[PDB]
Amino acid sequence: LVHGGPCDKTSHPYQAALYTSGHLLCGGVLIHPLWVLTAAHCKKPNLQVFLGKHNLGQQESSQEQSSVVRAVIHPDYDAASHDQDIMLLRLARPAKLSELIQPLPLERDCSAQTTSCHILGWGKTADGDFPDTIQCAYIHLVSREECEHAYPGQITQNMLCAGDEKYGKDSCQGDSGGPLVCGDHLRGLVSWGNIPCGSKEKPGVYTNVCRYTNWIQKTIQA
Repeated sequence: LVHGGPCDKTSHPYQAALYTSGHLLCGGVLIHPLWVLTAAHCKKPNLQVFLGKHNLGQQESSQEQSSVVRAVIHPDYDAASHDQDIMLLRLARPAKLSELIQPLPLERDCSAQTTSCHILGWGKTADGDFPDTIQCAYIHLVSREECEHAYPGQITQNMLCAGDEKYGKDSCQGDSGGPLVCGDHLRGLVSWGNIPCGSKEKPGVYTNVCRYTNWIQKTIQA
């Protein structure tokens, strides 16, 4: 994510890192001890999940590594339009919760009143490089009409937009599937946005998590 800074060490216990072949691919959100939520476009064979991480290259006492044994892509995911960009990853074993590994509650109300939010991840920063330390930025939700105005014909009810008109704080490559946290609830997942990254003119686009409460619950309790 661009134009943010390193997160506080204790403030992101729900953040997951998704790796393949030993390297960061995407973010994700621990939403249940057995399940990480992420973007469908992050699906690859052999996904590995790291929980409790802050600095990627440090072996951290708080971290836990888990292979993904099942990846459940939303049945209505449309890769071409990015619509319904959501996926559930089942961990091989329940995560051992701690101060630094905790699930984040889902926002169930699509009409929720909190419009200022945090984004988090290890995606590309403003220097064009990938950070070792997880980054954070505060951004604000954009109305659907404003976002539709920015990406005509591309925004659906399954998408939420957010950005920062002052500095352009925005998610970027490698942040996909990570959290948009508003009012201490998971409101969105990083999905897509402008190229280059930066939200001064066009907002970032996030999967609208509130639309998926039923499907998430049904998948977890199957």
